[PDB]
Amino acid sequence: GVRTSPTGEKVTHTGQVYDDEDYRRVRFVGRQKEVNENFAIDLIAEQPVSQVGSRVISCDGGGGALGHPRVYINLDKETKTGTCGYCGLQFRQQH
Amino acid sequence: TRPTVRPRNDVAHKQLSAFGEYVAEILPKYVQQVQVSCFSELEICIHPDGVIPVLTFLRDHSNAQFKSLADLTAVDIPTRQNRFEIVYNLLSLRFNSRIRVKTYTDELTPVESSVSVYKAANWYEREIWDMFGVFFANHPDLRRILTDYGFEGHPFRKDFPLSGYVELRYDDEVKRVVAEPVELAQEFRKFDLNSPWEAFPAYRQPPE
Amino acid sequence: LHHAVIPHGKGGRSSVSGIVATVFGATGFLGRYLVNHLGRMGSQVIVPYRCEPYDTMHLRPMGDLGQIIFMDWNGRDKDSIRRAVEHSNVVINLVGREWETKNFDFEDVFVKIPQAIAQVSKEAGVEKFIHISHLNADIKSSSKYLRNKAVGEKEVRETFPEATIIKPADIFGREDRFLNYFANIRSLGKKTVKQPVYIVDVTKGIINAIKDPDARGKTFAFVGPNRYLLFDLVQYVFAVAHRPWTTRDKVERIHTTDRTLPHLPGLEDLGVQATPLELKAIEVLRRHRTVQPAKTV
Amino acid sequence: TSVKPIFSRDMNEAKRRVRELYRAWYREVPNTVHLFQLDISVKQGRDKVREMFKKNAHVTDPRVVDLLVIKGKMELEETINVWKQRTHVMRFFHETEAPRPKDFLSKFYVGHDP
Amino acid sequence: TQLITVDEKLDITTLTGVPEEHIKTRKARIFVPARNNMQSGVNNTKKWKMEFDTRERWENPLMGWASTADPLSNLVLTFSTKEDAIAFAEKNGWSYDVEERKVPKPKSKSYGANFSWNKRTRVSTK
Amino acid sequence: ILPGAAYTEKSATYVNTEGRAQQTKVAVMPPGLAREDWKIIRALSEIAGMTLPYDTLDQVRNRLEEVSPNLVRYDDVEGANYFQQASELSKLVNQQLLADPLVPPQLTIKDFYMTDSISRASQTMAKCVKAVTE
Amino acid sequence: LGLREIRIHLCQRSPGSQGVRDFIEKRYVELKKANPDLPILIRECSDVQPKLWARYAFGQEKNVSLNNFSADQVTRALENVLSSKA
Ligand SMILES: NC(=O)C1=CN([C@@H]2O[C@H](COP(=O)(O)OP(=O)(O)OC[C@H]3O[C@@H](n4cnc5c(N)ncnc54)[C@H](OP(=O)(O)O)[C@@H]3O)[C@@H](O)[C@H]2O)C=CC1
Ligand SMILES: [Zn+2]
Repeated sequence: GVRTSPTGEKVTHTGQVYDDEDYRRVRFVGRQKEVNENFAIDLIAEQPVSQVGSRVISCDGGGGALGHPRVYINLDKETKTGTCGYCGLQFRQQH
Repeated sequence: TRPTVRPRNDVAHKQLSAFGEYVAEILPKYVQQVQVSCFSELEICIHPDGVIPVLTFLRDHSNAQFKSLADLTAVDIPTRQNRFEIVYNLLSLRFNSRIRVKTYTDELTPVESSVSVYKAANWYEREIWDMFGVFFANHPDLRRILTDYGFEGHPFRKDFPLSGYVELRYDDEVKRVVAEPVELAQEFRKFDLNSPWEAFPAYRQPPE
Repeated sequence: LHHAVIPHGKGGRSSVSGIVATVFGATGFLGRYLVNHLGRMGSQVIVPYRCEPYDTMHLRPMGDLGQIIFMDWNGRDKDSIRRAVEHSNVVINLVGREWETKNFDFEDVFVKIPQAIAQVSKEAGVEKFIHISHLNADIKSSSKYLRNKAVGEKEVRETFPEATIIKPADIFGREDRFLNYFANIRSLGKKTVKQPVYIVDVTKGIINAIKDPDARGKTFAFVGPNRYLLFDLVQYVFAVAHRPWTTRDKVERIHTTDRTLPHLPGLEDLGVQATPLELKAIEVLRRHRTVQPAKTV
Repeated sequence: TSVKPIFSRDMNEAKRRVRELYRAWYREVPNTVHLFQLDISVKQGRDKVREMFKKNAHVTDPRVVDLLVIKGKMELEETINVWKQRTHVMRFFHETEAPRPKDFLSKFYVGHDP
Repeated sequence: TQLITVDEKLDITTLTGVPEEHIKTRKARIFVPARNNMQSGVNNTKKWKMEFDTRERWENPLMGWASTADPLSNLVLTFSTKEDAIAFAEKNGWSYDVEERKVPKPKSKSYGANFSWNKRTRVSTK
Repeated sequence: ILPGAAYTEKSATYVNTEGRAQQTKVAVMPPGLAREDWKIIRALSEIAGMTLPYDTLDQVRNRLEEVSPNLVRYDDVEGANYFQQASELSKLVNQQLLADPLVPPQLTIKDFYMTDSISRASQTMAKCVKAVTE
Repeated sequence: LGLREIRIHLCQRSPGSQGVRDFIEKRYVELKKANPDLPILIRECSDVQPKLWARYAFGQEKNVSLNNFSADQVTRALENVLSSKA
């Protein structure tokens, strides 16, 4: 989900871009500014919210020992989904 | 406490305590403390006037025969007024044993050089001159051994910074490697790691 | 003033001097010591190079990481000049040849390219522009070097009106073509009077001209502290060197007396004490060794 | 207040050792400028010797000036024996270092240091 | 005899190799560090510390790292008493200043005071 | 405009309402070309040709002891006597009490979060004010 | 050109400040009534010696040690300050 400053410079997933009157763009003159174009904030928002029938769900990120530490997410608020603090996967109690 | 705990060696502890009493009563003129750790190592803390009488004794007594100088060390403890702690590590191949002879000095009091007892010490305490500034009197060739030839200060003192005060770069103007006051592009990040909770209650010091 | 160009540090290698320099002709004798003296303050030096990158390698230990940006350029390509100068706050010109070539005559090197650099530096918004003429630059000069360098000085002045134009007389150093020319000649002695200036003095003059806001639009004359006749100067060179490639335009400049311009400011008006040649001639000419000083005027 | 000496019992023997060390450096300096082929003069190197001796001239402790004579003899021994290169001899002359601001005003201009 | 009497003040500044800029312009601070109020443990408030005045840290133009020119920036010395730290600062010529040890004063605690008959020190919840 | 140091950017004597003089320490340095405040005033006095008799912070604090010596005795409340004499001087001029009731300028938590230039430039304090006003 | 402020430093408990203390308990008030627009800053401190600073025009300051003085000696030094005005 990359965008571009009016100087023609790519803005990172952090949001870093040099100013127009910043001299430090001269390091990319004749070379390239390397950004990653797979923004994680746009990729985790593509994941569908998981409907579950419990009140508390566990999440380890998938893969078991290959994921993150297993945490327990409460789902009592129906205003908001319950997000994994590590992986960002979100859950909703279907009732 | 079988699998994961280090097994205590009581026979060596008893033998090193008895030999420490032996050294403390043969040489009461110089021996200040004698202690044995829980992992069974004997430390003989002496007065610095007795570097040569003690270490010759341990080299030459028929019940000591510490014919090997394993290591010679200084330790800088700045809260002590005699901030440098000179540590001799001796090995008896005859009695299959190790002893530690510790003594003290500050920046201005010379320690007597132990090269006449162990020639092994000839570089080691020379290193103690280079790293700590502890002077050794009657040393054969006392000079720096590890630092650069124009080096100012003694690096293993604890008030000496991790990086120096100067750093080198090649300078094309004078066609020479030059020394300049040190600047780091990234400062060494000091981490305060010590937990605010007591870890070892056996080592608790009494309050004021 | 932008936050990235505020000076920080104590003026060392990892410091920030706030100087973003595009030094054209940084691969020469003057560019070597100028990029050295800039890189030790912590300056962003842009070196545009024409030559093989191998022949620029000696510029690389002169600054901290990312503090020298090497980039291609061409004298007849204004796009590369704009690509080099559009981030700089100072542009120093050091482009020069002692001989004219097949592809670049004295008018290309001294009139076309400095006017191009100064025009593109004017229209890109560069604050400071320093141009290096010669002290003996004259329209009616006997040598084509000094004629084209006077024409190029006039054009640089009329296209960048705030240009600090600097007149060195004759520069000596370890890589010079003044004392090393006399040591490797093994032409004669005439009534030619010269006052040669030392390269570190010229370099400190250029950096103090960058730092001085009064030096904008001025013309400086960098001369040595002692005027020598040419004959006893060359005899002093053969004396220090333990002794008993050329062109006729070079000979015309050797027999050109270094003119006296008292109304132009010098190294002392920038705060540089000019080093006499008897302090540094041994350092220059020690290499030619396999001494009473010369007489001044 | 009763301390163990190093070489000198008081400041008279200590100043004698300082004086012999200055003599030895003064004699050594022309050989140093020759064999290292330094770009300085004998007057300039002897002025640097005098500067390094007069920097420490405020000291009133015999043990401190004993250790200063010891370290000066180590410097001289590393100079007579060619153990230093030209770089180590010329590190006394801070040639590539820019002059520091000395007054209040230029130290105010360049930064935060007192 | 083999002992001399030196009545002078102890000064080793010429021997420690330290440049004069980092002797006569630095302000040593002798202090017991305050307890981190994130935590209730007191094992870091046991000893005396000598730190120095912080100097300029600037942004590295390449990476944004914290570049420094201060060699004494990371130098924290640990002392058992206040007088050891003062003797070590005076020995090295560092101009110092000393904060006194701040202990927590003895509190008066009573669990029964949570349930008084007439005093305001009742708890309304538990 | 003369850019100055803030309280985290200078070692600086402040005195509380009970007379206890205290000192900050330098935590970070002032940003950009900003400087410590009395450094600016002293550099101005050297430009103006009326140079003040101090160069470093200790000499400023010697002057500060000369004007009142309790400003250099840190974490120390000095006792102040002579309430009788100040009260006898206060009985001289009979200023008249107004009819306006005592209203403090801060009545609710709304008026707590922004009082000075650091708090008004804060986004956290702005979130606090926006939270307590809704 | 004229006196601008007076500063009196003293201790609370040292005996050398005693007469200075006896100057303030009796003779300060009719002093301050006589000089209503002159700042006479009394500064007590912990273990300072007594002192009388006079600041004149253009930053000039004179310094009189009031140590161990009686109240009459403090009065005479202060009226020398008030009458001099250098
Ligand atoms: N004594 C002296 O040397 C004096 C010199 N000056 C002037 O000072 C300047 C620098 O002098 P100096 O160091 O001796 O010069 P050099 O001969 O040592 O180097 C000049 C520089 O200009 C570059 N250059 C030359 N011609 C061209 C061209 N046609 N296109 C692109 N780049 C070019 C060279 O690059 P590359 O390496 O690719 O060839 C080199 O980097 C010159 O302008 C000279 O006229 C003035 C007075 C005295
Ligand atoms: Zn998860």
